[PDB]
Amino acid sequence: SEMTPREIVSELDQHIIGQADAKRAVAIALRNRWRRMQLQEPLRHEVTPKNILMIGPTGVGKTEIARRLAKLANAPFIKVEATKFTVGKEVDSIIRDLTDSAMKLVRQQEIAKNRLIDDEAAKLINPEELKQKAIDAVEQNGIVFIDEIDKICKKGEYSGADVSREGVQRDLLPLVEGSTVSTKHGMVKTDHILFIASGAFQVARPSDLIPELQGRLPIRVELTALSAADFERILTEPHASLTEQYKALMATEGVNIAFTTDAVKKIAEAAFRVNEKTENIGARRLHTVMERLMDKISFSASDMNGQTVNIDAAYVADALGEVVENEDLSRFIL
Amino acid sequence: SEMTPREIVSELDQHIIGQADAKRAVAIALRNRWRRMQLQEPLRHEVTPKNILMIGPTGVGKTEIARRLAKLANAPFIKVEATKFTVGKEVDSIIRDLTDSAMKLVRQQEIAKNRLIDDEAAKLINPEELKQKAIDAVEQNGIVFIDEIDKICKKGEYSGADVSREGVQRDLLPLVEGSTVSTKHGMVKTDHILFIASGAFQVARPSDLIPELQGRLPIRVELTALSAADFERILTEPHASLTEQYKALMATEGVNIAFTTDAVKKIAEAAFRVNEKTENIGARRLHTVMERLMDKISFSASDMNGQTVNIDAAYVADALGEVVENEDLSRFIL
Amino acid sequence: SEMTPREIVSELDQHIIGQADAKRAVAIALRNRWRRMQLQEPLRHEVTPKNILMIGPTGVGKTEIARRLAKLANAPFIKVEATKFTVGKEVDSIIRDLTDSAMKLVRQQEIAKNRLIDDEAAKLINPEELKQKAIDAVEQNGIVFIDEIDKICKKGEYSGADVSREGVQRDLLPLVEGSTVSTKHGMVKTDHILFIASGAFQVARPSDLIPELQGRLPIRVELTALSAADFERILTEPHASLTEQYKALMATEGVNIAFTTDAVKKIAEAAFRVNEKTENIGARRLHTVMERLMDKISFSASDMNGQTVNIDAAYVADALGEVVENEDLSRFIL
Amino acid sequence: SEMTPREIVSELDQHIIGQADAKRAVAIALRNRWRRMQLQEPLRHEVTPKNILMIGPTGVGKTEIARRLAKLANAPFIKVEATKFTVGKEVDSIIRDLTDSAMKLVRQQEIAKNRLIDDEAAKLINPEELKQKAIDAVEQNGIVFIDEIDKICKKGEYSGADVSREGVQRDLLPLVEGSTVSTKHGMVKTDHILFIASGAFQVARPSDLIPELQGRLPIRVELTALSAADFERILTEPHASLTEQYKALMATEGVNIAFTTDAVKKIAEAAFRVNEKTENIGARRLHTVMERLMDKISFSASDMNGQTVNIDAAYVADALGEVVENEDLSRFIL
Amino acid sequence: SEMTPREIVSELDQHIIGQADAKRAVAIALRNRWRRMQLQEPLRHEVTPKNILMIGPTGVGKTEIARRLAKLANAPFIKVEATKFTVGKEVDSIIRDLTDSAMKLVRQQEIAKNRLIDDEAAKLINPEELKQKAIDAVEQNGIVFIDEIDKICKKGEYSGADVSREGVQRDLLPLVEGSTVSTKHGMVKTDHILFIASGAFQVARPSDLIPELQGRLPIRVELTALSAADFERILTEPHASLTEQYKALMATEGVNIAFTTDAVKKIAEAAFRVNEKTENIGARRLHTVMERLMDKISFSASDMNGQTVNIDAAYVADALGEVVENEDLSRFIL
Amino acid sequence: SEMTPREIVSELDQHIIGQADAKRAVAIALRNRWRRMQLQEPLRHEVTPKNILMIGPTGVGKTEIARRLAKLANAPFIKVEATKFTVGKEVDSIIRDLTDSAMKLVRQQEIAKNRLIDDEAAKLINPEELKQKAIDAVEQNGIVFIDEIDKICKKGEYSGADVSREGVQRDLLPLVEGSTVSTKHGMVKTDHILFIASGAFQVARPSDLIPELQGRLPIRVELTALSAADFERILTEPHASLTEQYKALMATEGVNIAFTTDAVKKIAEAAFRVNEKTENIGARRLHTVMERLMDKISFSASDMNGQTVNIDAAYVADALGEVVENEDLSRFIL
Ligand SMILES: Nc1ncnc2c1ncn2[C@@H]1O[C@H](COP(=O)(O)OP(=O)(O)O)[C@@H](O)[C@H]1O
Repeated sequence: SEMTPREIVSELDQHIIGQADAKRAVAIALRNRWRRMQLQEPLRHEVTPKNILMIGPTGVGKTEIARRLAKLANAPFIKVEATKFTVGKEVDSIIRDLTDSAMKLVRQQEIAKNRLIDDEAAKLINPEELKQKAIDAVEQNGIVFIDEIDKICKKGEYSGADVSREGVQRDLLPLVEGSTVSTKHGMVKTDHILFIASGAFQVARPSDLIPELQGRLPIRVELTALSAADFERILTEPHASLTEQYKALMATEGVNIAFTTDAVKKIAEAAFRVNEKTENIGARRLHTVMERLMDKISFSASDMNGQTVNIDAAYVADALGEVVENEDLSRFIL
Repeated sequence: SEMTPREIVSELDQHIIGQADAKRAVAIALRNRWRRMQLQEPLRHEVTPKNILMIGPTGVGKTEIARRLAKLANAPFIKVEATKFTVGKEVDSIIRDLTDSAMKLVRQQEIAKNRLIDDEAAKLINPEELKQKAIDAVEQNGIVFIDEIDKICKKGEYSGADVSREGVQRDLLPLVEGSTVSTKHGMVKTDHILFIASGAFQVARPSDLIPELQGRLPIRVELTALSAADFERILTEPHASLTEQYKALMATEGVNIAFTTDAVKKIAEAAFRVNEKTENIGARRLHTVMERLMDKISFSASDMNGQTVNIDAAYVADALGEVVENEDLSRFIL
Repeated sequence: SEMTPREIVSELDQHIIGQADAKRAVAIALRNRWRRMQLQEPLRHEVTPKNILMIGPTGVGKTEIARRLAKLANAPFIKVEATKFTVGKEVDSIIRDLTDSAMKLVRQQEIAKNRLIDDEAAKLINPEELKQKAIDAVEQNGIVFIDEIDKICKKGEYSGADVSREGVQRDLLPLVEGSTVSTKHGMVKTDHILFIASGAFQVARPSDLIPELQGRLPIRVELTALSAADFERILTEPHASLTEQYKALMATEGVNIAFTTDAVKKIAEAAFRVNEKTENIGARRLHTVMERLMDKISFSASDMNGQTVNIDAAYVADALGEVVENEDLSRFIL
Repeated sequence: SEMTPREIVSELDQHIIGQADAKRAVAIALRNRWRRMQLQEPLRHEVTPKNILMIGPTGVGKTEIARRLAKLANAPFIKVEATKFTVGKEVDSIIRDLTDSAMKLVRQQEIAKNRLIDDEAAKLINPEELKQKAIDAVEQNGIVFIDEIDKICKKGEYSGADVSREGVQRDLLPLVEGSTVSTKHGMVKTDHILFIASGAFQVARPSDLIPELQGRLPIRVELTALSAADFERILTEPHASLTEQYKALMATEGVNIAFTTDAVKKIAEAAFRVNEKTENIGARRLHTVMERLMDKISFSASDMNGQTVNIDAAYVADALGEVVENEDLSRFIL
Repeated sequence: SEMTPREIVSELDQHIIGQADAKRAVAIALRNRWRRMQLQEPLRHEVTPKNILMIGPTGVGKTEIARRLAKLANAPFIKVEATKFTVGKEVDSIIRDLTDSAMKLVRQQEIAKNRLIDDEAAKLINPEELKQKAIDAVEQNGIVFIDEIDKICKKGEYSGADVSREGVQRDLLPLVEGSTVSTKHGMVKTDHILFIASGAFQVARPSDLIPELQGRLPIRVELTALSAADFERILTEPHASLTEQYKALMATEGVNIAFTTDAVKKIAEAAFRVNEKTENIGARRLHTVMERLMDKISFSASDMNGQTVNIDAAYVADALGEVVENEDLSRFIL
Repeated sequence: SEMTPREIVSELDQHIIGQADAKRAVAIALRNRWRRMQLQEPLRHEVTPKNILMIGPTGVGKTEIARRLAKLANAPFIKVEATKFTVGKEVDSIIRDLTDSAMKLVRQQEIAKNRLIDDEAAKLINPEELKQKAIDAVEQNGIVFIDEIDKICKKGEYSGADVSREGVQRDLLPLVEGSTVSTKHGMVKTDHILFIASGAFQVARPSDLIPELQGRLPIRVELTALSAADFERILTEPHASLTEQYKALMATEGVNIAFTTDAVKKIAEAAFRVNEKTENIGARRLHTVMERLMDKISFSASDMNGQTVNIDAAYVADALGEVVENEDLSRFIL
């Protein structure tokens, strides 16, 4: 898009708390596409996407940053899990699924951008028109998110699976290097598709990836663990935060809810407490804690039409009970 | 549907004895769909289904609650066994089978809702009409029941199958996270499909599921073991209970049967006795015990037209004989 | 059909010697279909087939009872071996093959039930007419015989194959529980298909089957070993018995044969003697013994037109020679 | 055919030396088809083919007897190796290949039996005409030869392959028991297809085959080893014997050859000598010995037009040299 | 093409630094095609391509020389990883993918070489016209690059994979020897396709390849390791070098950058330093170092419109910081 | 063809040096086809091809003799590697690929044998015309070369692969025995296809092949190792020898080269020296040595237009340097 790096980050800031480095890395990556378009031949086709490799713990915004990025750029997105390819599925599926994603994007945008009348829905839908467009979207703005790419790295005492793993990287090369893949909508060039690979790299390191693949993931960026304070912001700041979602849902029932300031600190404190006591699943822990919290009101909201319900610290401690501190309970409920 | 949580539970109560927590959890889940529909963009598409994970022993109503739920909501249902995916079958089959289920639902409802005349059965059946409808049903009201999801959790001394198991969870992610799957009726978005996963979690715990999947199963609910008293109610209270079924079947033969109060306690006592002496298969034990009980009358009902047969405690003890107390017999017969 | 349990058993008696319990179990099962049809909604669709599990030694009439049952009911039958499913074949094949079987049944019955003229064979054969009929036959009267279902039960020191075995039961569930399967003739509901599972259960017990599958095989019935006296009756009583078959075959050659009373006792005595001395293969042993007996006359019948040949005890002892008592010979010849 | 057992054996005698028992067994089997056709319903469809199991060493005429049998009966034949089925191929292929074989038989017989003119080759070739005919041939006269069926028998220390082997027998059951298989020419009933199974049964015995399969191979017959005297007859008596073939081939070159009486004894003596000194491959040994013998004359026959060449004992000893007695040479050359 | 060896090398020199031997080997190979075309039958079809085997370390120009070669010759190129073939993929895919590559080359060249007007894009696009052309391109000028062919060589303690590896070479033979492969565009002869195989041959040697394959890789050539001085030239001399690319990208932002002489020595010194301290990935190391260097300016270039930025030694040392010397950092960042 | 054995060998002599026995064996084999055609029914179809098994070291002319044979007979050829079949590929592929080969042969011969005019290329190309012809070529003159057939023989300590190997022979039987295979051009009878199997038989012997397959490879012939003197002749005598090829290639550049008598002895001496010092790859060694020799002149020929270059002993010793005697070098370069 015509958006500048800072404008892209400003947009990302409204959905993702923190992770400024990753926000900048993807902003740059998206801006480069615009820059390349301002170039002239023969340097235009020589310049390829600077794929990004995100390094960070689980549930801190890696995928979300990528999803959001694709959203604000109005581009075809696709998430895939690396280990998925170690019969089975062929990597080309990635580009295939991605072209489908591009179809919806093109369809809903075409038919909508041109308005009993159902029998006259065509008059714009040219079988070749849409196919070339979907292809065009994928070839020029396609974004592929490759999760757990650190799990296809040679682990310890190599050989056995470390032969199958590297085979996955190997099979990914044609895609990140620039290949032509066949899809039900025609051929697709992967040359300018932006690739975002992710991994925790707890044991494995990026230098463990086969060399041909390291060179195709030039941009290395780290995402940080989230703090209780971060959970606090996430709960209320991002567009469509959990508190805003629940507030809107109860409203359809005639119930007006409100979270006091400390009730939010309490919720975030609960999530962070379970992650550090058991397994840290990051921001995701916020989902179960909120559901546990909104359990009761969610079920009986229909019987409280016209009421305002204040969810304060007391309400939160009541709803959570002994769950947070008792692993026997938390490992089931949260 | 327009049904409120309490109305949904009231309906569930007429088919399932007990399990109030699970009945509430699914009621909420179904009501949320209605609520989301009352929202406005851009918060409407941001709100996703709060998938449910049922935790409980075998044969206590987990699936039945899900089946019934789909029934009362007039929605496409599909049951699948997790371990089924560890060539083989691809998870997308789930969404494929589910779209077929949606086809029948749409067909039988369309042709019926619009009435020699066989050659004029069309005049409503538009190849595109039904396909978009079936797709619409699945995308907006689809319900998937994933049984034994605790068997695809990393067991002990991980690795070997614990690599294949988690691969299943991994492959399930795109579905529970929101993917587009191709089906003979067109593309299908799984974004708003309600997922109900089930497991006994005797050894494994929900916290053992990969994190990306925990976050997509926010609602955790427990189902309880059933008591002899519960078996008692099940035998006669639910719509189409076993006693009501047998009574109606014998009636077609001209035989009027009746179960005395204690005969029912005796039947339920027998089932509960075998489950606690051998393997507890819950309510299912009621099927074999009833068949053993109705064996004789079922075969000769044709020769008793016009008779009323009272099945009392004595009749039950006679029909069961030594089966209940002799494992050598019970493990074959019941 | 409109046939009563006793009428069904009377018919079965003319093909199968003994096994009264199994004859009654299948009679009941077939009668239930008629009964369910006399019911009214919504109890009509709630009542499902009471599948049968036959427990008994090999070659005593399990399959034959099922084959015959399908015959007298004019219904689509299909036999399948359980272990067959442990790439490979998918259980849906069962329903697919079963629908084909239903096609022949419908075709031969339609074209025949409506009578140079070859070019006018149509005028009734409507591509949609037959397909809906075949589907209808399978959905309403389909019968599936699942042999060796005890071989897919967890054996000893479980795990290894006991994981693959139970997977088979698991994959069978959708069929016995009620699923929709796609076939070249359209979709097929397995909801009202009657399932008859068989097994010797020498080591494994029915209680070893996964619980979901036990509940779907409510009727447990035992078949007994056959005696020399039973072999005696089988040789001459059932319609199309072996003696009647051979008598009719030789007659086409102009040869009239007759078995004296003791010649039959001798034949049955021979079969029973080999089964108890080596491996008991039940009634099947009667096939080889009869062939050994009719060997000579069968070859030269063409040269004996106009003759009556009396097969007496002496003839039988001559034809059999030392085979019965010498395992070295019997294990090759019989 | 209308041929009697003795007429069938007389025909077989002109192609196969010895093996009177096997010749009689297949004659009977083929005659039974005719007999069954003389029967009336409902005994007609009840009578099934008496499949044959041939027991004997390699290269003594088992397959040849079956090939010839199919020839003289003008029926679709197909040879298959059992172990072939232990992805891979599905047994149904057998019936598929067999239907193709039936196509050629029907085509060449139809177009031929009805006579620039190439553009008028049709006027008889009705796409449905031939397909129903080919189907008819296979269903009524099809013959399947199953070689090495003793290799799919449970060997020693069962389990491992003895599980896969018996699976083959299991998968063969539907075919020998009577199934319907789909083929590019339509559905095919295997009910009346005659099956001839073969095996050396050196270690395994027929009683080792699963019981369901023993019963479907009622006729057991043994083929004997061949003697030097048998090799002697084979070399010159059967239609298209090796000597007759070579005599006709050299004649096209203008060379008249003749084998003296003792030259033939010498050739047969050589073959029998190598089989008993190394590995006995039966009659097949006659192929290599004849080729070694005719090597020289075969190459230079073109330069001997007009000559009569007498192949006598001296010629044979010359051509064979030291090959027969030197295993180092015989294992390469013969 | 009509280009002479020296003209081809002169062209290669503008993209690849060093590697004169490999540049000559491919120049010769490409010139031979022209020479063969000047020959007359029957010597014309007897002369086959002198395939090349490149021996050298990773990231020194093996693939690039091949890519460039295909470019300057306007020929269909395809890169493939040998181990990729050890279900899976069939080598024929190589020729299939290669024919697709040839399609784009032909299309873009045809429609372009012949010029509202969109509905009149045809008038040249003959379905058969393009297919025969694409086929023609592949058959006459096709170039296949087979990477890591030394990994399919029998390693140590042969057998296990050394059986699968050599199978790959075996399956490659038909292609390098001259085969006909089927593709969606028709049949394709691989007879005159130039094959370039590559490998590091650190342990394995060319003499380890199966003999049939050695003979089809007649030209053996070595590529050398690159020096810091080479990295220096690569950074600025080749067309579309990294410095030229970055200069052009920033220019679209209104930023004029310039690298001082020593800044370039510093960049090349950094890359060479990391390769010799950790893992030598050759020229590829230049990608990560440049990205690390241009990180800051790349993100904020939009805010520096109108500025000239001099990237000198100081700027480079600043941007790199401690990364180069700290393996803990370099293995993540570079 | 009408060619006599001696005429066929005379033709083979102009392409293959030595191997008189193998040349005679294939000449005979090809002549037999002609002879069989001179026969009358019913002996005509009884006579089958005398398949050949070639026994000899690698690179001595086995394949070449077969290729050439197919050439001079204008017949469809196909080379296949036995171990290729141990999912994977099915032997029928052999007959399929062979029918394609037959298509080209028929096409290029038909369209050529019958002559702006491009739009009038048809008027002879009848879709059925060519298909029946290609089929006819394969059925009557098809030649299949089966390399490494000694690698599918039971090795040592049989079982493991010796079960898979023999399975290959087993699957080959239907082809060599006479089967019907389906191909995109119609059905194909393999009855008269000539099969040439090859192997080094260093450890395994022909007597190790399963008996059914020995009998179908009646003609056993040995090929000898080649001497330095043989290499000498090969370099210059065969049509399209290496020296003749290089002479013609340089001529297109304006360069006239000539090899002195001793220069040729020197080249052949070099090849033979490397084969006996390292691994003997036979005549193939001549390819690398010639390329090493012609390296320099081949690259600069363009700059020597008008020159005569005499390649004498001195030139050869110069070009080869230390390669021949230094295994470290020879195993890379030659
Ligand atoms: N609470 C209950 N109320 C009514 N019926 C029940 C209940 N629990 C079990 N059943 C009966 O027992 C069977 C149990 O299967 P299901 O409900 O799927 O549970 P589970 O998944 O634990 O086996 C069903 O056929 C149902 O009719």
